Amino acid sequence: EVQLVESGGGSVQPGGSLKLSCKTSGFTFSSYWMYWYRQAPGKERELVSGINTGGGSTYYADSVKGRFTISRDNAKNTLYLQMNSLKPEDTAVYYCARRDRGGMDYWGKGTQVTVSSAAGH
Ligand code: NA
Repeated sequence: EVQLVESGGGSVQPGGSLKLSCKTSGFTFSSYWMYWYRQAPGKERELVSGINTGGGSTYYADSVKGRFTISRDNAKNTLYLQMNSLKPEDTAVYYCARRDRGGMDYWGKGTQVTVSSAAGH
């Protein structure tokens, strides 16, 4: 079965950094564009970033430009999101997704990121 599994979430200080991983199995990852989405409190789901097969970013949301970097490792079949200069409003469940025209969408279960002044340093 197709598997997408996010990890790397947790609590982090405002201004801090986190790197999320989306480890995949059960399909030819290197053939697909891949995406990060997020679901924040009281808001609609938001597309964060997309990446093409060869590992070039296709898109960043205005809200994350200059702070986040999408990347992939086709040898490990893993997608990443490096997040920097985190803000309270980046608190959300983050999801990786495989989506393509006339194909079936697949989503991970998501990972919680919490940007909090009470986070460990
Ligand atoms: Na896709």
